Amino acid sequence: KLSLQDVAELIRARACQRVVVMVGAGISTPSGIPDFRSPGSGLYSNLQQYDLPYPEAIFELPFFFHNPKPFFTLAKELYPGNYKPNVTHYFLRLLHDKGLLLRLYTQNIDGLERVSGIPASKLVEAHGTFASATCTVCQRPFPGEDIRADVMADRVPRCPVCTGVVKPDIVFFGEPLPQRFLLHVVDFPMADLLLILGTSLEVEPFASLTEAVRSSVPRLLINRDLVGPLAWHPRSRDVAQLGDVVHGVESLVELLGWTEEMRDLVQRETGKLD
Amino acid sequence: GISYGRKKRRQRRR
Ligand SMILES: [Zn+2]
Repeated sequence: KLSLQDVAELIRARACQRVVVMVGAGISTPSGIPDFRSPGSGLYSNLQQYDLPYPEAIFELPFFFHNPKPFFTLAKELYPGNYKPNVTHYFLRLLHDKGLLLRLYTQNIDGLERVSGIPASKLVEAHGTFASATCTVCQRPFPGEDIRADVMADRVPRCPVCTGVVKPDIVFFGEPLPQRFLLHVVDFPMADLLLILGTSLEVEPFASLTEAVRSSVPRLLINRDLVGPLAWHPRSRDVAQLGDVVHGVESLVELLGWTEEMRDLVQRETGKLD
Repeated sequence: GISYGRKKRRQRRR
């Protein structure tokens, strides 16, 4: 049974230098990104006007073609420029700068991993991105910038060719993940450490990646609960730092001795985004 | 990939 400091010592001695990371929405809540399932935020109020039978309908294709306005309300909120990366993103940024990051697999669509400075080659946006869009009728591709004006003006973007609805390349339920997700067949056999930050692992096939690392590879989970196949199929080197994600990260950063270097990185990265 | 398919919701909780 390993501890949090044991995983930290392995990283300090470069015993684990091919880390794959799996992150979910829990790492972006500190940035102020609201959970549209609970009242309070202006996003929730702007989504109340639409008769959503359940919050997950916003990522379902049948409801999207019934009424795409709820989705583009979320798209307008999550389009780049509204939110900044938080300390958890920059810890992963520092991990890449020190040459320890093999790949970052994210379920999030806020694009904050790219904003933090992690190159696209190191990133697998497994649930899509707002950086590109596709016409639902004629499959014509579009840069995300070409529909930004319509999205910001609360207009459902239409295809200039066939007038079909142009949908951002966000992976809806029932759709296969982007082709870049197939990098897991190469990355996960190669990983020597698996970090799982801020996710409940309720969505497949992303959740089952935790069991794709080899048997001797430790799996560090920083989350408020023990979730997913880490609870029914735990392994001998599984480490679970239960609690607040940010507190778990800044605890690991302190055990690594990166606290001062991390803060200097954040202030220079945050200020440049102004 | 060994039968990796659509984006789908899981179970076994709550
Ligand atoms: Zn079209």
